Amino acid sequence: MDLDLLDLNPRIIAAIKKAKLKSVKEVLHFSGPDLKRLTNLSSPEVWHLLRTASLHLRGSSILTALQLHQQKERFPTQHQRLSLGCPVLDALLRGGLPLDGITELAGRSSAGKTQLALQLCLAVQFPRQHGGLEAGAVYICTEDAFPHKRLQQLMAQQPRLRTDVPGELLQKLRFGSQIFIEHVADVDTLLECVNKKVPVLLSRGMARLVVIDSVAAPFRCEFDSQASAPRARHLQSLGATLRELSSAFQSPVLCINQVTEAMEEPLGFWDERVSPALGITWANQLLVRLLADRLREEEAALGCPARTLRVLSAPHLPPSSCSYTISAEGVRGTPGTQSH
Amino acid sequence: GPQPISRLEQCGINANDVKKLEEAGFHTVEAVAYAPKKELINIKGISEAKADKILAEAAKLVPMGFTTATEFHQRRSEIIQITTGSKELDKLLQGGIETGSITEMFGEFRTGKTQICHTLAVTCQLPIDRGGGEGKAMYIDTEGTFRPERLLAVAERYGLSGSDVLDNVAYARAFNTDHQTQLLYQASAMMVESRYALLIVDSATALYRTDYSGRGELSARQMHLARFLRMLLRLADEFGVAVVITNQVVAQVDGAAMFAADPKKPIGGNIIAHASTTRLYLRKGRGETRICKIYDSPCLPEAEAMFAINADGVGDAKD
DNA sequence: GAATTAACTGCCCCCCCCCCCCCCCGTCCGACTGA
Ligand SMILES: Nc1ncnc2c1ncn2[C@@H]1O[C@H](COP(=O)(O)OP(=O)(O)OP(=O)(O)O)[C@@H](O)[C@H]1O
Ligand SMILES: Nc1ncnc2c1ncn2[C@@H]1O[C@H](COP(=O)(O)OP(=O)(O)OP(=O)(O)O)[C@@H](O)[C@H]1O
Ligand SMILES: [Ca+2]
Ligand SMILES: [Mg+2]
Ligand SMILES: [Mg+2]
Repeated sequence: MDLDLLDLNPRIIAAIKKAKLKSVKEVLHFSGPDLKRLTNLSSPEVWHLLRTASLHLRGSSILTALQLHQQKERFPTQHQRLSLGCPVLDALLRGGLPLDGITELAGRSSAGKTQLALQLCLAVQFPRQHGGLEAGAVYICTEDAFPHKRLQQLMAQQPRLRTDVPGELLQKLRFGSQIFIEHVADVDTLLECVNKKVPVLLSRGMARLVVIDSVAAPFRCEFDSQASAPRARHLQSLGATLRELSSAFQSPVLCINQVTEAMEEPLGFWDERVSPALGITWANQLLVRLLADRLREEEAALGCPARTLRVLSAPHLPPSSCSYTISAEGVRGTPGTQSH
Repeated sequence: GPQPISRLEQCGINANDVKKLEEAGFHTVEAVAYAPKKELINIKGISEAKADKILAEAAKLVPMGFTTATEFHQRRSEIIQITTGSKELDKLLQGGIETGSITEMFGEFRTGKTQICHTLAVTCQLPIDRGGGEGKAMYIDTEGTFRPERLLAVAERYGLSGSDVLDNVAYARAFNTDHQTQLLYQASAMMVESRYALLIVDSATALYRTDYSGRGELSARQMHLARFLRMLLRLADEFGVAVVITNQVVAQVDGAAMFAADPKKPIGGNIIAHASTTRLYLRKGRGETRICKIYDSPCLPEAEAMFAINADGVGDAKD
């Protein structure tokens, strides 16, 4: 259906037609011996066929790194960033979340993950100059009900938080109508949702941000310590699908994760009391891994809770940390607190 | 790809109205399909008839079936907040205890985790005007600590019929974790026949301390607790009831703690912390007064309040 | 006396800092107090 335009000899295309090969993806799916036995023809013509199919699929532009560096507008994924709404957090993240790959947020309960997720959901609708993407967001609740009251309070207090942006266009922004909420209850339900509903929303352009309220919640209620292989298969499939969608539509994916204690009797966590859940198979699918921690009254006997946001690993970010507080306006980082 | 706003005229609209919608900030069919009706009709010169017409055009043109935050808030804004019987606690919780969510109270020993449950079991039958929920109550017991004479005192305090209150509170006793989980299917069957407004489990994690013991049985215990909490969440979401559970405490016998005022943490690990929505921490006060503190909440700040346990139930500290 | 089999034990190294009280068992008398 598509290999017809390729230059070739009639014998090989007749063999392809007799062998029921549809597109270049199908022929690249099979290997050397498989194609040789299917077409029943010599090796050099198979090599020529593979070369021609590869040249058809790709291999046109010689893209150097100067084209990546200088041409800012040609490759937004390498330069454009999604701001977190607070200058201190953006400085810690050197601009914000990347537009490609998966970003993980992990921590214990009552740490402030949902507040950051809501702030990122609101912050995506700003124009590109103000650190937004001029699009909506998708929220997938996997554990419990969505906090509508807190979202309404944040929307009401939004003019107070965005002090730098002048407020003439703030009233034009319709925050409520550009946020989509979904609910799931099983691992299979979440897989079906990400397979079917999410691409429809991203392709048509309603939203350019995907948030999962708790990826670890469905997986902790089905698989025990003796069923690691099916869980690994499901995690690999979900990660592959999410990465493919994010790369295709240039939409950041933010995943919220839970933690489990060390239970001291590796992966880089030597003296840490808690570690991200879902094992190492899930950790291989991510790009930037964060961690939000709260020191309890033992260290928080000073009057107010102590919250620190830490960077665990990233291809372009040193391991750092800062501090932040949660108020009626949102999440704000404490100035002059970044650690080196 | 997205369908531009320049497609509306083929569906039965003139250039003037589609332009009027275009310069209003909207630029595609997808944006206007989910747009609120009042925000669509608040523009001067826009009639409701053509608004409904263009909404129908978008609905038959735009793939519908997607929930929106404004619709989610304006569709479920009739939630109910049951009063706890104490003005200070109602003020601290901003009206009381919400429905469709799980609220847990944890504390030590003689704190008021059962008196509060009894008071809620009584007050949940009040009319919505008086601060109730206008429904029955379900009490699942695991320690054999249910006293109807405590409900009678509250029913007399609020001027309700003594016999009627004891007829609206279904009771059940659990002897193990399997029985406790199995009772939820019967609860689901019963909640269809009538209308319920509250469900009480006391205590949720009392039996797990002794049914599974040691490091070897930790994983099975955690998974069983997670499945039980998932079933509770499903029930709360489906029937729109208020689920209140109670927890216990365990000591911290290591030297990390330094404030030395008997450090203690709730049991259950991370599953019970993540599953529940609002967590309260009750501690002993001077005399019969008690102090309630918000431990975790998605839309509330941590604070403190003082109440007391009286002959008529949970109330306010006397002067 | 000895070849042969059977039963009990063992697998290991990091925390050296120091605000923090909390709900009374005080021991009891002076005086208030309302009845
Ligand atoms: N005005 C406020 N409104 C809401 N929360 C506030 C406010 N002030 C402080 N907070 C804090 O915000 C926190 C919210 O916790 P949050 O829901 O983010 O926790 P989480 O465990 O990360 O969430 P989830 O389990 O839903 O992922 C509370 O612990 C509360 O102390
Ligand atoms: N009629 C009453 N008048 C005054 N106080 C009362 C009355 N009945 C009970 N109390 C007090 O209320 C408290 C009851 O504690 P409660 O049964 O609520 O504890 P809990 O948290 O459920 O404990 P446990 O962990 O043993 O289940 C006690 O301190 C008791 O003195
Ligand atoms: Ca929670
Ligand atoms: Mg949160
Ligand atoms: Mg009790």
